[PDB]
Order: sequence, then structure tokens, then C-alpha cells
Amino acid sequence: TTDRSQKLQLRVVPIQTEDNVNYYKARFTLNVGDNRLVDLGSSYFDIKGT
Amino acid sequence: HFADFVDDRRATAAGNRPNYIGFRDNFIGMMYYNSGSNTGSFSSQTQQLN
Amino acid sequence: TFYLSHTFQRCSIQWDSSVPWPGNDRMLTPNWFEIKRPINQDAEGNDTMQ
Repeated sequence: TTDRSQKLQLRVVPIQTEDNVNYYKARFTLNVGDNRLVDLGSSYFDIKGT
Repeated sequence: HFADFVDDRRATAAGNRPNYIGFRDNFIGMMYYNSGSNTGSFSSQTQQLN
Repeated sequence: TFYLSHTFQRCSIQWDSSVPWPGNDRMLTPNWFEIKRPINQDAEGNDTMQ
């Protein structure tokens, strides 16, 4: 484990969404920075509506 | 607003109180500052850094 | 037989009154372990398992 200040759980809001009658697009930009490492088993959406 | 009044006919009328309604000084109270419910966000495209 | 393991809402740890733990910007709310978050007091997700 390192010591430098980096975070644990990334929250990315979408770049641009397309709201349609039939679907709803979400596009994200995931920056895996230098000296960082992501397993996408932990990747999940946190969607919220009525 | 009927300063005095008796039963139909003889009455005086004082004018209504001066009530000025406008925005606050410096637009205080339009923008949620210091609330845990409603917090703004300036962030980069390293998304999580708020 | 513990049953009041809810009702905590927050947890903050400081070393020598200044140095936080883990202050390396590890959490989403980095200065305190936030345990409960009452909904209708919530914007940026941060709620699990409904």
C-alpha cells in the first residue's frame, strides 16, 4: 500500500446523456491515472430516479 | 384597510403599510452555502476530486 | 445481543487533534466516517442497498 494522497471509490458523473422515450444513454470518461490500477469487478452504476 | 368601521356607512380608511419586497443584500440566501443537503461542486475530469 | 448498532450517523478520528485518519483523501467524505445518511438529505448518491 502506498502513502501518497489518492482516493478509493471513484464517482464519475456522465459526460453527456441522451434522454429518449425508449432508452437513456450515459457516457463516462474513466481516467485510470499513472501508477493506478482498476479491477472492473468493482465497477457498478449507481442510478437514481422516480 | 378600514381604519374604523361601523355597520355600513360611516368609516375611515387608513392607507396600507409600506411593504417593500425585493432581493437581499448581495443576493444572500439564493445559493446554498454551508448545507450538508445541498453542496455545489467544482471538479476536474479527474472526476472524484471535489 | 446487540440491537442499537444503528443510530450512529458519523465517526471522526483525529491524531494529536490535527492529523486525520485516514487523511490521504481516502473516503468520499474524507474527514469523517459517515455512517448513516438520511434520504431527502442526500444528493450525490452515497446510499447502499436501498
